This record gives sequence, structure tokens and C-alpha cells, in this order.
Amino acid sequence: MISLIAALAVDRVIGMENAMPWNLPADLAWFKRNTLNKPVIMGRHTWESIGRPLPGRKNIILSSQPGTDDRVTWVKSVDEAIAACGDVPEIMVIGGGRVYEQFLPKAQKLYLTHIDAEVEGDTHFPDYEPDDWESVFSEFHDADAQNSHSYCFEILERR
Ligand SMILES: NC(=O)c1ccc[n+]([C@@H]2O[C@H](COP(=O)([O-])OP(=O)(O)OC[C@H]3O[C@@H](n4cnc5c(N)ncnc54)[C@H](OP(=O)(O)O)[C@@H]3O)[C@@H](O)[C@H]2O)c1
Ligand SMILES: N=C(N)NC(=N)NCCc1ccccc1
Ligand code: NA
Repeated sequence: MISLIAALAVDRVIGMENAMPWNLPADLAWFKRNTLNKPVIMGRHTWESIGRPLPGRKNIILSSQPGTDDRVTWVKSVDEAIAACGDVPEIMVIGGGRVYEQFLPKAQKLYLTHIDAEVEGDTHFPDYEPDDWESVFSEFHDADAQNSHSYCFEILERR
């Protein structure tokens, strides 16, 4: 199955720069636990944002242009990206907006973090209708000494 995992601030704004509001320790821990030892598909700009391969995961980068880092696996289409994952239980799509838009219709699961912070951004998680998805896990969390904003985790399964 294909899953999307994303962290959404207000208005569905997304980002993966190492700065607030995208570096909440609780969300980094959630991302690690739900992606470890699974292939991760990302777009070229998300690859540039992360700045290095994610350890313990097969890293698959979407780009229309030849790859620029042989440590990871580069593909030129959605179908190629999926094929590069092989026969595995779960493929994790980790961004960004353009990539989420294409894989959302192919996804069986959504792993969403909602962050109670306003941030300016040009990129958003795609709109989806809660109607087509069943919430199978949900937990709200307050801000604390490690996490400067409140946030919530949910896992949604396609009905
Ligand atoms: N300055 C600009 O013109 C510009 C444009 C877009 C994004 N950005 C920056 O990137 C941020 C995030 O954009 P984003 O989240 O949409 O990026 P993203 O999804 O992480 O990466 C998108 C890139 O992935 C590749 N890609 C996506 N779908 C593909 C497909 N079907 N086949 C082949 N390659 C595919 C393309 O790379 P290639 O470009 O290598 O083909 C595309 O430009 C923006 O907020 C902005 O900071 C800048
Ligand atoms: N943005 C996501 N794909 N999911 C998510 N919940 N948080 C991302 C956390 C993150 C991991 C690695 C590098 C930078 C940021
Ligand atoms: Na799991």
C-alpha cells in the first residue's frame, strides 16, 4: 500500500526546513516511527530541503532531470517511483506538495500531523474530504517544554 505522511500548519501549509514550526520533536519522533525501514518517496525540492539521505530507509527522489547524488535512487515518473520500491508492505510518500497531489489518489493511508501555528508558505497539502477516510488513530497533544506549539496526530484509512 501507498501512504502519505505530512505535517500541516494552519491552512494546510507544509514544509521540511529545520526550523519552526517544522521541527517539533514530537513530530520528528512520529515521522521516524512511521517511516523507519520503509521506502520513502520525495520530490526533488524536498530532497534539497532535507539536505541528506534519511537513514534506514530506501530514499527515492522524483526529478525530471538526472540525479545528482548516487546515495539515493532517482526516478522520472510516479510509476517509476512506485516500481523502485519493489514488493514491500508500505511505501511512504513524504512530500512535497506536488508529489502529495499526485499520490493522494493512490494512497490507502494518511498520517497527518496538525500543528497549531501560523506560517507563511507557498505550498500546501492537498484538500481531501474527511468523508472518504476513516479515522483509525487520533491524539491531541498540548505544548510542553519540548514542543512549543500544540499539535495532533491522526491516521486516516481510505474507505
Ligand atoms: N523557485 C521555483 O520555481 C520553485 C518551483 C517549485 C518549488 N519550489 C520550492 O519548492 C518548495 C516545495 O515545492 P513542492 O513541495 O511542490 O516540491 P516537491 O514536491 O518536494 O518537489 C517537486 C519536484 O519533484 C519532481 N517531480 C514531481 N513530480 C514528478 C513527476 N511526476 N515526475 C518527475 N519529477 C517529478 C520535480 O523535480 P524537477 O524540478 O527536478 O523536475 C518537481 O519540481 C516551494 O515551497 C519552493 O520553496 C520552487
Ligand atoms: N513532513 C512530513 N513528511 N512528515 C512529517 N510529519 N514531519 C516531517 C519531519 C521531518 C523529518 C525529516 C526531515 C525534516 C522534517
Ligand atoms: Na504501522
